[PDB]
Amino acid sequence: HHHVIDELLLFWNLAETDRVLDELEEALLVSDFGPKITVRIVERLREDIMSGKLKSGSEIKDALKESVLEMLAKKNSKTELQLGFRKPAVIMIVGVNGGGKTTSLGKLAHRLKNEGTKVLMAAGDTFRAAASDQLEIWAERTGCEIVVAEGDKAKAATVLSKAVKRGKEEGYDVVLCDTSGRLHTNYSLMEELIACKKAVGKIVSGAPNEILLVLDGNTGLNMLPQAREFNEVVGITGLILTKLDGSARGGCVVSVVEELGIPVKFIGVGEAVEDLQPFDPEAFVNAIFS
Amino acid sequence: KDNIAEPMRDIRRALLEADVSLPVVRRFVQSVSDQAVGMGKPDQQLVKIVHDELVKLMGGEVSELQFAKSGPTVILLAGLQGVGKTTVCAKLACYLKKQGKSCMLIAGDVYRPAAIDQLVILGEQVGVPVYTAGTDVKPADIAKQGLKEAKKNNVDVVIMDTAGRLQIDKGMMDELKDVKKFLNPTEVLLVVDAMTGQEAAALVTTFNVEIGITGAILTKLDGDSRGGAALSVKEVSGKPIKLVGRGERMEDLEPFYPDRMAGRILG
Ligand SMILES: Nc1nc2c(ncn2[C@@H]2O[C@H](COP(=O)(O)OP(=O)(O)CP(=O)(O)O)[C@@H](O)[C@H]2O)c(=O)[nH]1
Ligand SMILES: Nc1nc2c(ncn2[C@@H]2O[C@H](COP(=O)(O)OP(=O)(O)CP(=O)(O)O)[C@@H](O)[C@H]2O)c(=O)[nH]1
Ligand SMILES: [Mg+2]
Ligand SMILES: [Mg+2]
Repeated sequence: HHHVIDELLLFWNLAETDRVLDELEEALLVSDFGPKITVRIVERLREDIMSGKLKSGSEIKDALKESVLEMLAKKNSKTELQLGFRKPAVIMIVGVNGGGKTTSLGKLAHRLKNEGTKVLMAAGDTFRAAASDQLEIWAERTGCEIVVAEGDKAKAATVLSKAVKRGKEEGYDVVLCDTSGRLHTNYSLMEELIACKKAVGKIVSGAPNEILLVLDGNTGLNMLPQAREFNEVVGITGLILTKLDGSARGGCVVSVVEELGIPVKFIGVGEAVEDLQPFDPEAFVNAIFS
Repeated sequence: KDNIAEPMRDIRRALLEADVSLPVVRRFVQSVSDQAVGMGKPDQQLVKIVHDELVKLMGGEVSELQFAKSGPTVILLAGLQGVGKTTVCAKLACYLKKQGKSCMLIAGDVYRPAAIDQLVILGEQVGVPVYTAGTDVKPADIAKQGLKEAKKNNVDVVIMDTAGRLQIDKGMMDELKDVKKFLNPTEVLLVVDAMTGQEAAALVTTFNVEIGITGAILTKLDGDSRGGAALSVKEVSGKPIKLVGRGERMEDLEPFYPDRMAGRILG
């Protein structure tokens, strides 16, 4: 329980500015901001210290918080889930292997069900061992119905198609679509993602209303090529930043939003059904800096 | 020379681009600069000192799996959530089965949904038996019972899969200690994601200090991350990376080549 940034800024006076900002720079790198963002943040703080605008350790920390909040707000759309006006709305969850797609979908279904929303799940991961069984356990936990492929040769796009069709015929509010993990460097799996988006759109105009990219909070600067390629290929409407209850800080998410304008919409903070929180930028920046 | 102090701060940027942990970065730049001062062509020579230091830091040469002289070789896998432990378990069985060794997996993940069923399916794919237990026998006790089953069947290799856990989760790390104590393993391999960022040095150190590891397995190298997490493993723990995974197929397990990783990190 040491607050790194609180403690280095306690040393600040005007004459210690360089020694303190050197320490602040190491603290941001260690939080996975990367050298490019860190240099920008630190250089803007050094100018505002030297012009006498920032006059204490806490003004510096407030200006540090302010500059990251500004980068997180460099988006074009809202952080709320944007479901459509058509029934059902369709949400796809995508991202690299291991990041937390299936768990986050279950936790999101739990939130929608608490709100009275009628949710249908689609087991679009037809590749990995026991992917359906795993999503089925989440369905039973959250009280959702689920569409599971009958055969082993089933295609992700066909499963999501049948599910979105079933959601329309039976008056579901939301159809939540799982998908198998894929590396943004795998051309044929990124193509398969384009086929799902096209297939779902043929049943409800405007579907999918949300395509949420899952980003593992343990990942360093590779978060940015991930978000770039996925967004280029299908169009990402929001981020899910998972595993922030660990010791990783997820600082690289700041440059993702800053470069791409994709709002962070949820954070994962554990493995239980309740451990999905809607993104609150003030809470996030306060947490990352102490 | 201290014209080379200039590109020296340039390789710090490049290593930090590559997700290399900042304390490992610092000791690398200082260790290289000190050799640059004494060693005394000058441009090709700095490239050689840097490439050679990366190769040295990461083990110099391949480290082989070490096997028990007289009993079944016992391999414990551990790591953060999602890094590929359950897949690597079956990959490892596929890899060691090809060397004539008979294998057995132990389904020690009793928390994640369908985790046992995932391991059971992968085992049937590579043709190795999978030991499973009833609900409400804890991981430390399935380690005990799985090891007894292995010794009774005269198996060459036992590989135990474990649930992902935070290295700061005291209860779950305590459970991992108990698993290890009852397994008495020959190898304890930390599975580490090649996309891991700056926490990698603190991650290895905590696992090595609380559990004690013998080496590591680096996964998802078919990604496009530079893999700077690789540079921390042997520098903070003394144990080498022994294997890499680069795909989802059962065959995608290979030896770790310090030389190849060096070129990838400065790639
Ligand atoms: N500590 C923690 N663990 C999480 C979090 N989110 C997911 N996990 C865990 O990471 C591991 C992988 O979760 P999962 O939902 O299956 O990831 P995935 O992206 O679907 C893996 P695949 O690519 O094969 O589909 C699980 O053990 C899960 O409980 C989180 O926010 N915090
Ligand atoms: N592209 C690629 N994918 C991999 C690699 N290794 C594992 N995966 C994939 O990562 C995802 C997670 O694999 P899994 O074996 O379940 O990870 P785990 O560490 O056991 C998740 P938990 O901590 O809950 O047990 C899977 O979809 C798997 O196929 C790899 O080397 N390359
Ligand atoms: Mg999944
Ligand atoms: Mg498992």
